[PDB]
Amino acid sequence: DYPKPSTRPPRHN
Amino acid sequence: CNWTGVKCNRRGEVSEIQLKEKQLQGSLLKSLTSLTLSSLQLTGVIPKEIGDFTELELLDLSDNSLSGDIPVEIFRLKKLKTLSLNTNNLEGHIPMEIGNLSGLVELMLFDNKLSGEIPRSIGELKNLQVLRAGGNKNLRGELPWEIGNCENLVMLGLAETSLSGKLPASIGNLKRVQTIAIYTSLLSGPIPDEIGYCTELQNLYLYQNSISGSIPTTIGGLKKLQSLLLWQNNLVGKIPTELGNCPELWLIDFSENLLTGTIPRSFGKLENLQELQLSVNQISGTIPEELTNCTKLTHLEIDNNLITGEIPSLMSNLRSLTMFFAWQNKLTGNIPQSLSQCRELQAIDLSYNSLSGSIPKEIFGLRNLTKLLLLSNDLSGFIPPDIGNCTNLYRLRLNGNRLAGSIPSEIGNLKNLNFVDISENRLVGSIPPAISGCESLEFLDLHTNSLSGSLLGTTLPKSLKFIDFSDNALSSTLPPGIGLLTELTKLNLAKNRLSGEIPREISTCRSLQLLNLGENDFSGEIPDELGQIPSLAISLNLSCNRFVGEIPSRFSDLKNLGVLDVSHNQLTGNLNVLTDLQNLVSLNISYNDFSGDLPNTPFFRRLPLSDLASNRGLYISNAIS
Ligand SMILES: *[C@@H]1O[C@H](CO)[C@@H](O[C@@H]2O[C@H](CO)[C@@H](O)[C@H](O)[C@H]2NC(C)=O)[C@H](O)[C@H]1NC(C)=O
Ligand SMILES: *[C@@H]1O[C@H](CO)[C@@H](O)[C@H](O)[C@H]1NC(C)=O
Ligand SMILES: *[C@@H]1O[C@H](CO)[C@@H](O)[C@H](O)[C@H]1NC(C)=O
Repeated sequence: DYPKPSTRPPRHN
Repeated sequence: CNWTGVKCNRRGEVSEIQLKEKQLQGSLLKSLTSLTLSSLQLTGVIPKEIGDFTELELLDLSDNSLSGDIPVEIFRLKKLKTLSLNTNNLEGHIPMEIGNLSGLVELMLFDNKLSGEIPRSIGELKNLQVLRAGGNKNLRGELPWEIGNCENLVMLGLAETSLSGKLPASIGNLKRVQTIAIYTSLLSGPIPDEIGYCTELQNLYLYQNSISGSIPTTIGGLKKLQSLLLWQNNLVGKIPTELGNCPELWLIDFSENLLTGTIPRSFGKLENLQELQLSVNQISGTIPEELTNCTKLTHLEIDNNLITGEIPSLMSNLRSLTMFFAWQNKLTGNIPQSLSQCRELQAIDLSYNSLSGSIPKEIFGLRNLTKLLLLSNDLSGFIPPDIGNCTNLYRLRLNGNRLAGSIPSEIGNLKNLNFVDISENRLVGSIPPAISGCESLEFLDLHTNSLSGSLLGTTLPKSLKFIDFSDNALSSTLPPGIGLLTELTKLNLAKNRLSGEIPREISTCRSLQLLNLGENDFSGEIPDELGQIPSLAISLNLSCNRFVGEIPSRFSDLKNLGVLDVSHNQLTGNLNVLTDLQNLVSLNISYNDFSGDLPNTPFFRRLPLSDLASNRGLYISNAIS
């Protein structure tokens, strides 16, 4: 499918 | 005609047909009022004879392989309240004649191969409620103005299309619209202010476009607003303080834009906020104390910004906080002890900031914390012994600070700890043998510290993939115990006081791709066994030691070696044993006692001449023709 709504994927060091 | 899947009208003729998940294939009663052929694996075109049932209020063709255009005569059925063509391969433009269906309520075109623009005729559909056409990569053009004429609209989404331009001011007119999803599209321009005129709007998903201008203040007048996802656009300007007037709003993502200004103090008023994501913007100011009134907050991501000040101590007021990322800001003061009262914290990243003082011990009292990333700050003090109290710690990075003293032996209490980086600090004393009790430890970087004493093979967990002890005071000899880390891959001991022979048991480390022994006191002959890890691929640096003798013969077996540096040693003899290594990329033989001829291959003519000059007898030869 087209993907369900999402937040920006979180980034850490 | 009583068959299962058939419904007869009260006048006796066929009314409804229903079929689902019957695993059919191929292509595919003038009173039939509803037709559902769905999950049937059908192919080919929609037969143009679909218009032959003039009584249809519902056509559900969804979830097949059906192909070709949408027969225009499918739009000759004016009793149709529902059209689901979705999850198929249908291509073609959306026919203008679609406007001729006065009674269409729900329209689902999504996940197809469709293309073209959206006809300006959708405005003729006055009872349309759900329009979902997204997941068509070539559906394009501006969103028609006439869309504002669908008065009963509830759901609009065009997500994952090529749709472009600006959302028209027309959107001021949909007063019942709950969800607008246009995300991962070609949209540009500013969000129109008139979107503040949709009273019923709940979710706005515009993320992953290039949207310019600033977030309109009028979004604050949306009393029913819940989710705002604006991430990855060009959005400029200050975050509107009026967003504090949106009581039901539990989710805000502005991540990856150009925003400037302060995190609004009105945010304190937001009782339902679970997640606040501002990452990658130009936002400045201190973190406002009122944000700690946010009781239901789970994720606060404020990282990659200009925020200044101290972490608010009232941060203890958020008891549901799981993830807290402030990295890449300018933050001063202590990491407040009271942060450990958030008992649900899984992850903290405070990296790349100015934080000072010690790391409060209470943080290691966190029972669910798998990630503590404090790297690159001004941190001082000891690493607390309470570090063993932290049961679930997985990824620990303290690197790039001033932390002093020895590494507490309690760190061997941590049975889940995969990754620790304490490099670039002031640490002292020996590496505590208790670390041998970290069952899970695969990555250990201690480089650039004041560490001293003698290494030991019994001090290291056998599961280690990666070890960097470089740039320390470590002395005595490399232990034979080294032969017991069989999963080891990179090993860097460079810039220490280590001495003695290289133990021959290194050959039993079967996984080793990198060995850096550079800059130490090692002596004796490079052992025959060093050529015995066929695995050595990335690098071998023996440079800056006291090694003597000739480059060992088994070296020709390092067929995967791409970099070898033997420079600054007492080595003698020729290099002939190195002349068959075809994958050899970089070779530094300089400052040694080598002599004899090297072939005229393009490799050796690349070696600097001063390189050959620092030796005894090195020169390039010419083969006898
Ligand atoms: C880590 O674990 C230790 C051991 O359970 C905790 O502390 C002791 O702390 C209690 C309560 O503060 C005292 O009554 C004892 O005197 C301490 N015992 C010893 C031998 O030190 C400690 O508080 C925990 N640390 C954290 C930050 O959670
Ligand atoms: C090998 O070690 C020395 C001393 O640490 C270092 O300066 C040199 O760069 C290393 N060789 C390579 C391939 O970089
Ligand atoms: C030897 O050569 C390599 C590659 O040119 C270089 O990076 C390295 O610094 C040199 N070794 C030393 C000890 O200077």
